[PDB]
Amino acid sequence: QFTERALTILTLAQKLASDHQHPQLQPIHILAAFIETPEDGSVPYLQNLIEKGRYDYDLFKKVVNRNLVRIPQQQPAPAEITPSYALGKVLQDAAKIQKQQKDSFIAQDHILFALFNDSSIQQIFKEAQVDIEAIKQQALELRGYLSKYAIDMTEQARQGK
Amino acid sequence: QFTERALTILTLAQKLASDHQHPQLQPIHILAAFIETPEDGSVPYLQNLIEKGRYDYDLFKKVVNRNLVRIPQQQPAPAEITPSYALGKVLQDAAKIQKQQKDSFIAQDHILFALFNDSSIQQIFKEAQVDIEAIKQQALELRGYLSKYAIDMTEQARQGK
Amino acid sequence: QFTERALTILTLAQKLASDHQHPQLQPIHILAAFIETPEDGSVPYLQNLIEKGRYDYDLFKKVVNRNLVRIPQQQPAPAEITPSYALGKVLQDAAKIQKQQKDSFIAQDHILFALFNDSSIQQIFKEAQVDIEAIKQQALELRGYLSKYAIDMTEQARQGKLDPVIGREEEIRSTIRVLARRIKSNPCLIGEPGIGKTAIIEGVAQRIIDDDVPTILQGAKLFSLDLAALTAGAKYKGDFEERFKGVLKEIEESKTLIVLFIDEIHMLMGNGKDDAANILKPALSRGQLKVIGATTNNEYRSIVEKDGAFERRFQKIEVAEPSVRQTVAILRGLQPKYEIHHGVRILDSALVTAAQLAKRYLPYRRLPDSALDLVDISCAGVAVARDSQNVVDSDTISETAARLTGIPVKKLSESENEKLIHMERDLSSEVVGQMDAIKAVSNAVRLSRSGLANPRQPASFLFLGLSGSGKTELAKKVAGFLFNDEDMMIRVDCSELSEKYAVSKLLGTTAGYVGYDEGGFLTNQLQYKPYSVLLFDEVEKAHPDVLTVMLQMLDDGRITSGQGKTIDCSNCIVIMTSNLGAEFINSQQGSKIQESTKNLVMGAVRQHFRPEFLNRISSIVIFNKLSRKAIHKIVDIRLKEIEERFEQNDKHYKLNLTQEAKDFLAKYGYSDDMGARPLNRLIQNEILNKLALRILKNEIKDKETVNVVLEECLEVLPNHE
Ligand SMILES: Nc1ncnc2c1ncn2[C@@H]1O[C@H](COP(=O)(O)OP(=O)(O)OP(O)(O)=S)[C@@H](O)[C@H]1O
Repeated sequence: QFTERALTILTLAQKLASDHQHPQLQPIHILAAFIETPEDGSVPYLQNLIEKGRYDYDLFKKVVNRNLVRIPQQQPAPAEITPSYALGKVLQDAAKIQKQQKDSFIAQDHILFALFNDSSIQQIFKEAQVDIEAIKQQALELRGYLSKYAIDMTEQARQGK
Repeated sequence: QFTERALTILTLAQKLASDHQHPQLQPIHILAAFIETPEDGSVPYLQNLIEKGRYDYDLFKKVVNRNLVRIPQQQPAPAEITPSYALGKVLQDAAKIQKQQKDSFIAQDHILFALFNDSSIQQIFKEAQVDIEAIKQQALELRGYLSKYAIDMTEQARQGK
Repeated sequence: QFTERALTILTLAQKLASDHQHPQLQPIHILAAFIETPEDGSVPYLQNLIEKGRYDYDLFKKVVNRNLVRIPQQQPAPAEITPSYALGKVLQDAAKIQKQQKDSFIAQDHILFALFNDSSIQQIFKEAQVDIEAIKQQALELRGYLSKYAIDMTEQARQGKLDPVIGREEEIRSTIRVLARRIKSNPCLIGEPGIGKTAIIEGVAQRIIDDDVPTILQGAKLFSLDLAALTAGAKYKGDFEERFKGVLKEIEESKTLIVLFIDEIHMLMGNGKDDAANILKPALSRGQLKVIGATTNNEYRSIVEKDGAFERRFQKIEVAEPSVRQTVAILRGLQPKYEIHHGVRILDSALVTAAQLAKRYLPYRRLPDSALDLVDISCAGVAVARDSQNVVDSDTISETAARLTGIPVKKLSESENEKLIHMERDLSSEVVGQMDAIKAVSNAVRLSRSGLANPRQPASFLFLGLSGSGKTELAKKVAGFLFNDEDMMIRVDCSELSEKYAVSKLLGTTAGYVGYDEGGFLTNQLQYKPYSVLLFDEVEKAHPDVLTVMLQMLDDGRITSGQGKTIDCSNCIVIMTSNLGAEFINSQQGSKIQESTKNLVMGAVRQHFRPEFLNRISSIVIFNKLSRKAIHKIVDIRLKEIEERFEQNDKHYKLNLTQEAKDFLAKYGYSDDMGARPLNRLIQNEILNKLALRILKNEIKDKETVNVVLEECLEVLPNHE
């Protein structure tokens, strides 16, 4: 199954479908799940594959928002019907990745990868997260962050203070 | 009657009617009052119910600014003039909300709901405030920390007691 | 590149082709390797990726046997011509699989996979899909297991991560004797932290690495168990058993002599027991499940008290610290590691002295580590300083230790000068006469500095004489010169006594009773400050129970505490005082200390002060009477210091005291029966009182004079403006 890091993202994605009162969860809600809040350790958004891949993650968030506002309905009672076949495929793909990696659980790293395989921006010069090969180049730096638990005294010193 | 926050906003709204030399205070000025300035601490604008809901705070602002331009600018004698019947209604509705919410002073938040209900930015490039579900959820999620753990002695002092 | 298992399967493919007289090697021959043996344990044949996956192993068995029969019999010379591109590709794909799987060696499963991925039944007689996912599932559930539970010390040792240890051969053999038991498979190392318990476990690993192990254990491997998988790896209530029980069962059989070990076995008692991993283990103790633990003696005590069960399985193995010489032997074994670690040379004498240094100055640390710290610290010291060298024995070590442990005593001076050559002068400059007290101070320190003073005893002197003669002042001035800081002195009012004093003195409160602040004044301060000057304010009036206790510091410097530990003083100078001699000082028979008279005093002191104390004390010191000649120096000394201590020089004096003022003091504040103390009364009663008034009246703007009246008076700068 999924571990807590992946479940957080997945939970957020479903929550976002309900935050937008939409009947189904779409790839866009997951991309929105990737970019929730400005918490650095979030590989899906800030200390990410995107910056390392030389992309602007806030610009990407603008892309995501531009797509979120295009959701055809926000009707209350119709909301929360399904996770969608579209994401059935993605989550199934995540399982395929687990097999490829011999991994007993799906991490945010895997769920990112799986969506990325099925993600898109309908843009030629996509401002999207860097394509899959780079995703692997940087995702593979993970497993095989401290700022969540500590203050970087050295950095504060670099900044005076 | 009004909270310090509501008073700040209404002071600003009335101020804006005189700053832009408008014939009357309108819902637009209150929206503009909420957009005091893009301060990081700007609860009704940068951290608001729309940005965390459906639409970009920067674009919302630009619409409001266009509306401030569209409302005619006049000489100091015709400038400002009145709070307007429009807001007599919005603010009284905000008062109704206070009763619904069991709160003795008018919250700027209640003004946001009453205000938003009257307004409607129906651009194809909609900036119309995300409707009530997103607005209310985000409103309910405002702060919700220190007061669960403390007595605000300084407000108490303002309220006597 | 390959595991032994992978090499076996490939090798069998090749040799089976030779045995079956077959030309070029085909996928068929690797499949032949897969079905080479009836053993079910052979994953390639019965407990298969096929059989437990999707298809009947017999389907595959017959594919291969049919094909082996089908391939015609060749001359033995070509029977195995080449792997060609066919097996080349399978082996290369097995390597691609390693890359995908992040596996450091080719597994027999990678060969099973790669072959299966390429292969297809060549004939209509049998059909089966290459069910890649089924074969991966079954491969993943087998063999790979300890990387999820415990750290493989033995292989890491094969990889050079082991630190070889020496001098513990019996202790290592003891673990072997216990591990060699048939029923009671569980040893535990018990001792002081820093004693070498982990080191012994690694010693066992060394024994394993060199294959110096009895058959029962000959194939053994060591794995570090606990805290991670046993605690961090837990979210659910059954997680104390999930993974844990799993690994216990995974290691019971076949996979060589797996021995797990616990470095921090203290946890395994359970917080209130409740089988927090702790009971399941011993519950299964009737067989296999060989584990060696490690705990300190007090942790042992605690896990015993908090459990009562693991102890029936675990053998208590006592670990003693090595002697200094033995410690040096390990230091020598470790020396090149340190030279390499830091890039510095180390002298054998560095090691020798480090060990004896530690025994002398590091009572709270065990020799193995203490000596090593002196070495590794010194080396690190140099490594940092290396921007400039090598480690030089006592030179580097004495300095290094003093910097961290305190005790500058061992550094030796850049010039001994004021540092105990001219010290008698310097002491006589601060205080007047009483040269023997001065000599005692210097000698105390000189013997300490030279490493000559009997190491078991702090310098200790009792100072007899009339109060006001400078007995406290001396002690304070000693601290002055000792630390270049007169406030570093420790001073206790030893006269504040009755029997109800435990904790106020070094004895401390006793654990088990209210209050856990113990001997703060002495015990805590002594623990913190390795040396000082300890002044006892009139031992003459101290209760004898305390004096008897103080004796223990006085000599045989060991010090106990109610905490259950000791302090053990060494380098603190102790100073005891008494005025008994005042009964003889007041004879006024010369400024010098008289023979017989001084003996009557010391005799009487023994009568009124346990001689047992005085039979250990370095010496009794007697003060000179402060004759006017002494006063003629003292007054200047005191007026100077007194002035210097007056805040800031916004005023102060020009001090035209001359002999006239000096004599007035020598004729008016000079009480023969109260030392120089009454001169200070005179000075404040006259000089400061008038001064304060002139200051108060704002009659002084800056500086001031002393003008003899015939008494003394001061001048007016502004006229009461
Ligand atoms: N007999 C020995 N052979 C080799 N190294 C040793 C030996 N004794 C001590 N050491 C050193 O001591 C250090 C580790 O000391 P250990 O005695 O295992 O620590 P420990 O005392 O096991 O830790 P505790 O008390 O169980 S937390 C290593 O850095 C070794 O170099």
